[PDB]
Order: sequence, then C-alpha cells, then structure tokens
Amino acid sequence: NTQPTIRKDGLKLVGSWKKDRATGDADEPELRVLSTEEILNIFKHISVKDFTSLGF
Amino acid sequence: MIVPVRCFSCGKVVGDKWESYLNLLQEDELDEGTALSRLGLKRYCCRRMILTHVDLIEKFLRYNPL
Amino acid sequence: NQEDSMIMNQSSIDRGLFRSLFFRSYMDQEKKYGMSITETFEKPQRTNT
Amino acid sequence: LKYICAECSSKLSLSRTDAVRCKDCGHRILLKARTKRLVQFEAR
Ligand SMILES: [Zn+2]
Ligand SMILES: [Zn+2]
Repeated sequence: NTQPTIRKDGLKLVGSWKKDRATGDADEPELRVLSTEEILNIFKHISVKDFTSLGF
Repeated sequence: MIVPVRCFSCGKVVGDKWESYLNLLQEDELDEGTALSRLGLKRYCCRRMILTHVDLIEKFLRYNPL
Repeated sequence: NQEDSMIMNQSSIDRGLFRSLFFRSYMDQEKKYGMSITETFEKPQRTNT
Repeated sequence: LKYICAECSSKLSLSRTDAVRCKDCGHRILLKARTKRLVQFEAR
C-alpha cells in the first residue's frame, strides 16, 4: 500500500492518496479525514522494538 | 479418447464391455476372436470398433493437470 | 452417388461418425512509443474511441 | 477467482498494473479462470 502524505488543519489530520495505479496518469488524489479510531488501531499494532527505535 | 457408444452401424450399447474385453484379453490371453465372441458381439458391425479403438485418454492423462 | 458423390447415414453421423474438433487462436499485445504512451485492454465506452 | 498459472494453481486474483508475474513461482502464464457462469449445450 501507499502511505498518503499527511497535512495538518486545525484539530484534524488529512491524507492524500494519490494512488496512481491506472494505465493513464489519472491525477486524482483522495482527501480523506483520518478517523482517529483507525490511527489508534494501527498504533495498537506497532511492534515493541519499534518503540525503542522510536524512542518510546 | 474413450471407447465410443452405440455402434455407428447398429447402435447397440458398446463401451460397457471395454473393461471386460481388456481384462479378458489380459489375464486369459485368449485371442480377440474368441474374446469378442464370448463377449457376445455376433455381428461384425459392432466388432469393428472394439477391434480398432485406441484409448488415447491414458496418454492424455499422463500430464499433470492444471 | 452419381459421379463420385456419396451418401452417408444421418443416424451414424448422429451417433458420432466423423466428428471433429476445431481450434483457432488469436494474437495481440501492447505497443510502445516512448515515454510509454501505450494502449490498454479494457472495454471501451461508447463515447471513447 | 481471477487468475491461475501453471502447476501452482492458487487463486492469483490480480486486478491491474499489479506485477503480472506469479506471486508463488516465476511462471508467466496466468490462465484466465474459466467463468462462473452457466452454459447450454445440446445433446445432439
Ligand atoms: Zn454394431
Ligand atoms: Zn505460479
């Protein structure tokens, strides 16, 4: 999968999935608000050694 | 390419005898003549196919499928 | 049968006499001009081509 | 339920611009997964 670029606005986090997997360039990114629950879920899955690497 | 059914000449049910013919010719080492005769094919019309059929399907099936 | 013609049993044909398979194939692939301005393999819409 | 290649017949199920080569093996065959539809043939 492709990690979208993350931009900041007020108290929300948005991501730009450019995604370009069409034969044509298809410049059409998706601006989707990262729902906090999915961020919490993905954080729950981080390896313990990552914390040490990530300074946690 | 299995034994056909329904002799082109007559149409009698043929093919159900295939296993019997194969084994009979094998463990009893009789000639085809008596083999087909006891098989019960008096007319030669049926006789031709069982006489001159090649079951290619064996050579087919040797391939690992998929 | 006059003049080298012949007659064959409809019923025999029915039962399988002289039946035949028949195979045709087709060839196709993409094309390149760059700077890959290439074609595609997809159902074109009415208002496309 | 979209693509199968030779002798490692696992469901490839690739979609588009997605590394045509088989995941499992280095084959490049990819048979096209005969339809789930139904057909009519005549006994004759
Ligand atoms: Zn017969
Ligand atoms: Zn493979």
